[PDB]
Amino acid sequence: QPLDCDDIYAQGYQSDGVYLIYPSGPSVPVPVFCDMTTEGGKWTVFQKRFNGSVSFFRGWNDYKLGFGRADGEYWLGLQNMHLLTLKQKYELRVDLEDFENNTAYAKYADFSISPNAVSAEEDGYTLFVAGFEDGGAGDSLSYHSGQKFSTFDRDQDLFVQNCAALSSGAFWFRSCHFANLNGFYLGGSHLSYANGINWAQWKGFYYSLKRTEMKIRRA
Amino acid sequence: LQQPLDCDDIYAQGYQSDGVYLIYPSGPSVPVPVFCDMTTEGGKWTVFQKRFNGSVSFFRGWNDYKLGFGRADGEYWLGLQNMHLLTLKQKYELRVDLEDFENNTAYAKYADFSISPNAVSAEEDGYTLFVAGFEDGGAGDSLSYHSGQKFSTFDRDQDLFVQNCAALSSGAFWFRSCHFANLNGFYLGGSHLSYANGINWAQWKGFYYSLKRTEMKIRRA
Amino acid sequence: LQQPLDCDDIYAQGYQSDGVYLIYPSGPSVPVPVFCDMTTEGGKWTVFQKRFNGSVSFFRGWNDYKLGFGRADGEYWLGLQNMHLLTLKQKYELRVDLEDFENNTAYAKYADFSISPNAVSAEEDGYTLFVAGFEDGGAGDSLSYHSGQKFSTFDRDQDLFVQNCAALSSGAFWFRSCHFANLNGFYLGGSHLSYANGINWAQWKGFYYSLKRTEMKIRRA
Amino acid sequence: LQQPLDCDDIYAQGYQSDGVYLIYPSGPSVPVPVFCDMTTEGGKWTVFQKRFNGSVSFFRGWNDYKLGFGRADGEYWLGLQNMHLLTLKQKYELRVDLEDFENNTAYAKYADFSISPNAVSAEEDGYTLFVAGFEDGGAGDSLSYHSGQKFSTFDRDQDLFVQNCAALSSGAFWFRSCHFANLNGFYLGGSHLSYANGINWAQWKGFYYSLKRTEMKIRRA
Amino acid sequence: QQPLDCDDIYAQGYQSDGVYLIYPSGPSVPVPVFCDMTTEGGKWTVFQKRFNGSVSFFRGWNDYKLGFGRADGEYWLGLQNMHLLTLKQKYELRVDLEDFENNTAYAKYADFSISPNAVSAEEDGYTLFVAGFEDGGAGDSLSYHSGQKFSTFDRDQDLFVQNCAALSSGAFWFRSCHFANLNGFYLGGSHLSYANGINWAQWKGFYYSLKRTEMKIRRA
Amino acid sequence: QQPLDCDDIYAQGYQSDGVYLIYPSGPSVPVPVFCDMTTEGGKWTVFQKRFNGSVSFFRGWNDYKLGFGRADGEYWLGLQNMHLLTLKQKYELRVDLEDFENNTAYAKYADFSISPNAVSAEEDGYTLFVAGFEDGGAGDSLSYHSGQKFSTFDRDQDLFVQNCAALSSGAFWFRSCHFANLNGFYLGGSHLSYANGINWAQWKGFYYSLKRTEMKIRRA
Amino acid sequence: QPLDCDDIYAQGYQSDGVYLIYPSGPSVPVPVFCDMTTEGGKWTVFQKRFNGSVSFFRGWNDYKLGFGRADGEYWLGLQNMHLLTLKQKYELRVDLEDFENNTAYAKYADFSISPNAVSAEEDGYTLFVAGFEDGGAGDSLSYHSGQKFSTFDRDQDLFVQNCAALSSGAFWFRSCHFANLNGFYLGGSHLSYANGINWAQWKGFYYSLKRTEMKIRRA
Amino acid sequence: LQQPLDCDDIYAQGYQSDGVYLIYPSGPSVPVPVFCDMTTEGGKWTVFQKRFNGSVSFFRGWNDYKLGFGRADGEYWLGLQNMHLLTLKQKYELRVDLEDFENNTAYAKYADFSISPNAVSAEEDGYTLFVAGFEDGGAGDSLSYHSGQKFSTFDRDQDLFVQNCAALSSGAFWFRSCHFANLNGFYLGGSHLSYANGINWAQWKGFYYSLKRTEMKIRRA
Ligand SMILES: [Ca+2]
Ligand SMILES: [Ca+2]
Ligand SMILES: [Ca+2]
Ligand SMILES: [Ca+2]
Ligand SMILES: [Ca+2]
Ligand SMILES: [Ca+2]
Ligand SMILES: [Ca+2]
Ligand SMILES: [Ca+2]
Repeated sequence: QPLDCDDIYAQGYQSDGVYLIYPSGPSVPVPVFCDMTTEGGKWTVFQKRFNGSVSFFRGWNDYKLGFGRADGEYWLGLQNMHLLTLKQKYELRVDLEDFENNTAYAKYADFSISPNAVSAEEDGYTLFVAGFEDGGAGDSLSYHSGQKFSTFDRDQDLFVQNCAALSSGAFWFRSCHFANLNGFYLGGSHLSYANGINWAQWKGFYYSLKRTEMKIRRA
Repeated sequence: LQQPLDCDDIYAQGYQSDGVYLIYPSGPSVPVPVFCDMTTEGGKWTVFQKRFNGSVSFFRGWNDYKLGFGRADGEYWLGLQNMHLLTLKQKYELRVDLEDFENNTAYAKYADFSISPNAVSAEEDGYTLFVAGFEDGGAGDSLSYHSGQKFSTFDRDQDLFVQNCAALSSGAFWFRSCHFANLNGFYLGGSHLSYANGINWAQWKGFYYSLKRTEMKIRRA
Repeated sequence: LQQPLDCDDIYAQGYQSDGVYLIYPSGPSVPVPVFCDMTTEGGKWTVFQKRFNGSVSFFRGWNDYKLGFGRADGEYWLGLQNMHLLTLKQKYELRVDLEDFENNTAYAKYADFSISPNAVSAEEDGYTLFVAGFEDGGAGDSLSYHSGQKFSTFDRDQDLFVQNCAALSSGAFWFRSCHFANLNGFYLGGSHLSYANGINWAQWKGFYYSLKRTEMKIRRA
Repeated sequence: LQQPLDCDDIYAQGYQSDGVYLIYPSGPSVPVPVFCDMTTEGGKWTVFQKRFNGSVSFFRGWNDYKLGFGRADGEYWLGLQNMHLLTLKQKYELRVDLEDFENNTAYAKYADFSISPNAVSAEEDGYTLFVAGFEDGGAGDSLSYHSGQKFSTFDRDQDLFVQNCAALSSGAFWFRSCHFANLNGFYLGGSHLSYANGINWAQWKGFYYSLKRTEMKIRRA
Repeated sequence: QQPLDCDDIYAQGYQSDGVYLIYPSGPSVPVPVFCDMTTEGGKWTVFQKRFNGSVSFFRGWNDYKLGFGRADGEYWLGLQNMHLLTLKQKYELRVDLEDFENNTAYAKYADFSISPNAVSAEEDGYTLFVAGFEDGGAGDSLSYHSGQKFSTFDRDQDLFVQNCAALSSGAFWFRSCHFANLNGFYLGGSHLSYANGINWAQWKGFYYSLKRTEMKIRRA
Repeated sequence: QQPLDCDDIYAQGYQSDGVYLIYPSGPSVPVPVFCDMTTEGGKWTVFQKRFNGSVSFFRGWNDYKLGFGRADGEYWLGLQNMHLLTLKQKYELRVDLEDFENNTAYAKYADFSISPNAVSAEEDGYTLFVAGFEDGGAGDSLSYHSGQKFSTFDRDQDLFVQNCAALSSGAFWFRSCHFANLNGFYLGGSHLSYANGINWAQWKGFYYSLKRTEMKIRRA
Repeated sequence: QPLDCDDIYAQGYQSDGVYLIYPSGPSVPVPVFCDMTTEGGKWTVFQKRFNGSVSFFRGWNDYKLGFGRADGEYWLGLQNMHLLTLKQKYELRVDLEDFENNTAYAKYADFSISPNAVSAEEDGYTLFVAGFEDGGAGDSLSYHSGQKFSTFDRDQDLFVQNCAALSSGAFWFRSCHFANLNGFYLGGSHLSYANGINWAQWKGFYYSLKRTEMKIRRA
Repeated sequence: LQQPLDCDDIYAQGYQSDGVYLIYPSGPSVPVPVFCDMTTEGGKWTVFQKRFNGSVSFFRGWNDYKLGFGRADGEYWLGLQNMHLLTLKQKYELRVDLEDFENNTAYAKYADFSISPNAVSAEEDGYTLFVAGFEDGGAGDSLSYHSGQKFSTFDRDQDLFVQNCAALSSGAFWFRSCHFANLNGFYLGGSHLSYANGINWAQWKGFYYSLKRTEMKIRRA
């Protein structure tokens, strides 16, 4: 059984598409989309957005189990992500695109959800990212490292207010985000503050991207 | 030793200044505070919905919308159960008052208004919304599209849509295929390029405009 | 002042037109609307069961039958809990009124009627049905067979039968080995080739005929 | 030490007699028994639905229909979760075989069949039914009307109708405004005067005819 | 005007012992009970009756909170109801027992309360309190139980490593284990198993299951 | 490599009867059981043991599903586990009994299964199936029970208007009522009560409670 | 029915002790101890401590429904408190005593739990206190006004950490308390910081009182 | 392939630096990280308990203590279920390591250690603690008093005391009448005037002294 998608590369499949991996165990699979093309491939994608159809302003439960279609926009589920990061060391890549036909990305050498936590729930699925290699976009996620995942159901952020509610999304919020890749799909520039799909360092807080996907690969 | 269950009684009690007041919709055991608009169109308005600051988030669950949530001073939602108790024992009239970011006001009135009327159990009937004859104010008629629909949240999908229209609209309402009025949407503060997710009154400012103030008022028959 | 808990109270309040009314069986906290037959045999009837249109499906679960379900206007079931509160604090008389598809009317009266009488908890006792002295109307005596039997649903099989008599009969009732009266059966609208699964009153039109209209009425002593 | 997860594997194992067999859709830890129709049209059919006696009641809850219920020997339902595990990891073909009380047989085939395909969580997506190209057998095409609809029960109403079409129909199905096929309805054994609540295939025997036998079969692509 | 206990019913003007409605919660909902208006001046509210052995008292923590049975025959009034009475008035206890040899016995306790002066009965586990004991035919078993939370196979509150409620086939305010198991299995006479029947230790020991049993309550 | 039953343990190379770990669900979680590697060639998995009388078997439906007790002494393996074994292999039944007069007896049944060919054991109530019976000392009581769901005072599945599980002081696949109640109350010898102890009707009748009892399972 | 204890004064009872009042309604009472002696009496007590036996490091549910014995130490319950303050205007008095045979107190004219809130739960049962009349002790509660009630179950405080956990108690915490009348009963001076029954303005953060009770009376 | 279920296996795998490691007590499906003391007395210690900073609160519920809670790096509790999985399949030795605020160290060793040994279900048996032969280190023998006692929390009281000793002690432990060792008490940081509520080892520093560091280690037989 392949638990990640780098295993699937070894299985003998290299066309990027929907695939079944067994992160828990052989009992139940979960379908994911894999980017076998970008930078040698072997990417497991836990986050996809482009159409704007699927709303990512969901509750803590949907974000734990995952939600959406492996074909189009989806969120793999925080629990699944924890099972992968728990048993193997992983690398992060996020790939972004605006409405001006420009692409950008940012890479982080290490990436883990609640690393070395006896229970991910108790630890709030903390996000950890280490060494950052710069692509097109800047470094927004390093600001978020060490923060529990927050939703309008469960406020874990360091802000007196509910930053997840104010930002129209879910993320590992601090005082408030520099990256809200689950914000509301406002499709271009917006006059509201830091509530759309925003990567602060690339296009600021008042610009909502067109496409967004966060990729994961073995060490 | 006599209790006012609605706010039109408070008018009869002898109080006409609009403000916070205690009314007993359940019974003399426990009251619930509300804000009353004793000024607009003769007064006697019981308000079950207020929004203006945008601070309070209305993307809440089915339980919060059943029991009610917020501050009677500022933004709040009275609670679906309370609303059902009032409309169950008296016939009521609806008025909604709206305001945009261009210093313009509008409204719409509905002669009859009830939540799940003559329903032996509101839960089983899903707290259906009923509105009848519509008298035009500044805004158009959006709510008549919603009459007969159960109240839906991201917890409980009652809408007629394959998707969860409450989830797509970032709010709670008596949804059909999807709303013409989402007065519990996200407070996006002005125009927005996203589709039908803010505090939107379709017939007045369309689906791509988020209002500034919003309040839904109720008075005896 | 005291609240009217039954509909004979409402007669004393000064209302004699049969229609939807609010009575407070639990307490002043929450009412439940019911339809009252102020016309039949002097009136003052509280109706805990209505069927005629066939629209509402009565093949529901134990929870819907405990809390009640339907519209006080048309077809509905008041809910066993409410029924227990009435019979617990007052002595009541039963009348069931029936009509077939041949423009014929019939009825049956039972002097005493109670749900789980002298039971410290109605749930534990399964809301046992008790009916006493029977005065003959158009129909025969089918309910006397059912007295002493817990209320059974496809959720909760309480009947004395090895099978699920509630499931085989497409309804809910105080079943024994199996019913002679299934006034919550499936609305099969006339004659049917299936056995004892429609709205059936055995002694009047047998097990292979489903009535058109049905309502079970309750009045003070 | 090698496990057959579907029943086309069992054909490859070296077994071709139609009967009860163990397959491992989840994994080698726990199997789930199913009946396989290795005779019809080349065989290799995995059956997730059987009805004929009418004894087993299919008016069950969302939980019973998620985990599955019944006997692989006689009437049963394999379970929505299991069905989702198979369709998730392989592409499958659908065949439903029907029989009336007049000694007639019919069927309908669909090239593609999947429950909530490519869904990261079946619960969130409501276990939608998808069927593609339809090859006609004896019966017409009722299921294409149902494609894209979440599975609904009287516990969980997902249909596009204001009412609870699962409750009105006395069964569970991927309901829309309401079904053209209710293969989990009440086994009324022949014709019925009530509307669209029995085991009905609309295009073959209409809404007022309840089949005698029913079974839904699945094979690899 | 509503009678909340059965000594009120004496004042209402009813003295024939039978099933009656009292309002311990409030005028909203009554709960029926059987009252023994005959024994020792009357005014007894009965929260426990057993005689046929038909009703099984091996029930869960929830049934014992809300109560179960028929006020006519065997029943249990319910721990919540009992706490409502003992919370608002001071009460006296009497238990009346009978064996299979046509003998009667009893025991009286001056004070009786369930979790007295407790802001929430659930949190305190509905502790039993009994004070000064006046001897009748039977001995004093309940004084051993005073201060103990009510235990069932659902909720083990006893002081024993094992589940004394499970071993005793009943429910009671168990300590290390009972001297009185008035909710045990109705084994109807002698039994070779240990301390699992309707047993009053001080009257007929641990290997004797009574025939009839009822626990009565009256105002102070 | 993991042994799911105890005939696997026989092949592992262990033949001394005692507590062993087997993995009926899967390699994730084991459950310990006692194996009778002595009787009739051995390889017996024991899902039921009684002798001391200490452990009470008048338990709820949840305890009987998940199992309860110590694999050393008296215990019940748990119906869920029992269902996983019978689901994936065909099994043979043997029950071994002993009274208080130093006499032994037994009964064997060729086929034995819990909820066979059931897509979910819960829905089917964990029905008992037993086929061909080879006579030992005791008679055939279980054939009366074949096809009956498992019943407890929590869940009455029996064919009786009353609650046969409650009247019998135990849990079993009851019909109108049992001829074998091997989970009854440990009444330790003769008893004047009717059919509420550990009783095998065909060997020592309804008024005699055995001393030792254990129900064994082996591969086909 | 008397819903408060000033009604009980009118009922005709003036000896301070355990009494039943009906704050919800005639359906269910809740016992309280009333101080009919202090400053004319008519005090309803929602808080008592002296023996130290009852532990006040409890959960949010125990503090909503209440816990303890009306005889000795107890907590009336936040919900009950809300029913009183919702329908009548009330005055606050807290009475304190150290281990040196000294007494002190502080009075606040207005006192309310979640005033004008359609649901107390949603508002977290905010504490409001207005004009303060000085007794022996200083003014610690004015710092707490406007803060939701917090427990180790539910962190509502404005502090990044869980101030309820650090203080060994439950209170309407801000950055952290000046008054922790539900702290751990450390019985005198303690070297730990602000975790005992502490009234900051009277005996500082390193002194745990001996007796404590918070009293309420009609307007 | 080849998975280490304990940390003595990790010694054989070839890792001897004390730190966080993955071991598979359930199975190869899901690991759980633990910290191992490969240094003390030859190493191979699996640590199910660590405390030193005082930051993590151990006044948690029965569910958190069943599933485990904390960070394997710093303070944590491995979880009662995992502990039962280890002790169920192998025989283990116990060592507890203690340190005060006076730069002194102590410990106590127990030859046998088990959670609910030979229990068909840990829940039913309440996860009883068993410890046998005791070898004296710096500290005395407090745990022998606790052997045979179920694990108790303020959620679930299993102790032999009329009160809730877990609640009075501000921690969780296998309580009897009350503890001689409360290694999950509140981190009061030194001496305290309250009775038996801090991280206390009675026989070493009594009931009025709260330790600075605490960790309970486990090794194969
Ligand atoms: Ca926050
Ligand atoms: Ca929908
Ligand atoms: Ca039955
Ligand atoms: Ca619907
Ligand atoms: Ca115990
Ligand atoms: Ca039965
Ligand atoms: Ca905080
Ligand atoms: Ca205790």
